[PDB]
Amino acid sequence: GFKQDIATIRGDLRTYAQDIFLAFLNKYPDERRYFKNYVGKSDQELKSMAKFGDHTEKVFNLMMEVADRATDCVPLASDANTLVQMKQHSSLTTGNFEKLFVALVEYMRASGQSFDSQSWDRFGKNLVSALSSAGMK
Amino acid sequence: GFKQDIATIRGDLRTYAQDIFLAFLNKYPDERRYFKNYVGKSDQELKSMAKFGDHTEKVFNLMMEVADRATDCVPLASDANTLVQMKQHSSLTTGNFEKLFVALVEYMRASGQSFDSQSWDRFGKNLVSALSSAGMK
Ligand code: HEM
Ligand code: HEM
Ligand SMILES: Oc1ccc(Br)cc1
Ligand SMILES: Oc1ccc(Br)cc1
Repeated sequence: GFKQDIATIRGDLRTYAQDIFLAFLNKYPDERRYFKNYVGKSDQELKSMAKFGDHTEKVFNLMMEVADRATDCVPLASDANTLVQMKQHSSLTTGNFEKLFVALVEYMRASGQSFDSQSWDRFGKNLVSALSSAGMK
Repeated sequence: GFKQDIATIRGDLRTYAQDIFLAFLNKYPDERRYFKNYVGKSDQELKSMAKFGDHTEKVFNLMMEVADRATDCVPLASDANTLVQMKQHSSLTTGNFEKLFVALVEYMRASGQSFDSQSWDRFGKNLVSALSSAGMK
C-alpha cells in the first residue's frame, strides 16, 4: 500500500526522484521553463549536473516526509503551507502540482511494480486542495 | 524534451527515419516525384529496396546533427546554407521542408513515445525560416 510505496521510493530515492521528475517533464515539456538550468540538456547531461541529482532528491525527500506524515493520504495543512511559502515556488499555481501528480501516477502504473497508484492520485488531489487553502493560486 | 528526443531517435535511427519518411510520402504522395523508383510501391516494398533505408538513414543522421547543433530549436545558419546548396536539393522550395515537418510532428503525436512534438514543430518552422534566409525559394 501507500506506506510500502514510501519505503520503496525511499530505498532508492535518487533513482525514483530522477525518473519521476523526467516523466513529469516528458509529459508536460512546457514545465521545463521553471528550471532554467535544465533547458537544452539531455537526460545524461542532467544526471552529470550536481544540482540536478541533489535538488531532485531533496524534492522527493520532502514529498516522502509529507506523505509519511499524512493520515489516509490527507496531508498536514502545515506541510502544504511550507510548500506554498517556499521562495522557489512563488510563481507556481496548483496546476503545476496537479501535473506533477498526474505524471507520478502514470509512472507508477507503467512501472512493472505494485505501487498503490490510486492512493498516490488521491494524495495528490488532497495536497492540491491543501495548497489552495494555504493561498496558492 | 527536444535534446533527449534527438538521443531517442539516434538510438533507433533506421527505424524512426524510415517510419517518418514513409509517413511523409503517404501523407504527400506527389512528393515521390522528387525521388527515383519510389512510385508504385507499398511501404514493405520500399523498405526492401537496396538504398531506401540507407538513404533515409543518411538524411536523418544529418537532421539529428542539425537539431543537436541548434540552440533553443534554432538551427545554425551554416547548416541551413548546406541544405540550400546541396545539389540533391536544387529543385526544392521551403514548402517541401514544411510538409516533411508536418508529417514528422504528426508521427510524433501519434507515437507511444513521449516526444516533445511542439519543440519539433518549432524546430521545423525555424529551419524553414533559416532556409529562406539562406536563399531557398
Ligand atoms: C509535492 C511536490 C513538491 C515538493 C515536495 C517540492 C519541494 C522542493 C524542494 C525541497 C526544493 C528545494 C530543493 C533544494 O533545496 O535543492 C524545491 C525547489 C524547487 N521547486 Fe519544488 N517541490 C514540489 C513541486 C514542485 C513543482 C510542481 C514545481 C514546478 C512545476 C516545482 C518547482 C521548483 C523549482 C523551480 C525549485 C527551485 C529550482 C530547483 O531547485 O530546481 N516544485 N522544491
Ligand atoms: C532537414 C531535412 C533534410 C535533410 C537533413 C536532408 C538531407 C539529405 C542528405 C544527407 C541527402 C543525401 C542522401 C544520400 O545520398 O544518401 C539527401 C538527399 C536527397 N534529399 Fe534531402 N534532406 C532533407 C529534406 C529533404 C526534403 C524535404 C526533400 C524533398 C521533399 C529532400 C529531397 C532529397 C532528394 C531528392 C535527395 C537525393 C535522392 C535520394 O536521396 O533519394 N530532402 N538529403
Ligand atoms: O530541482 C527540482 C527538481 C524537481 C522538482 Br518537481 C522541482 C525542483
Ligand atoms: O533518400 C531520402 C530520404 C528521405 C528524405 Br526527406 C530525402 C531523401
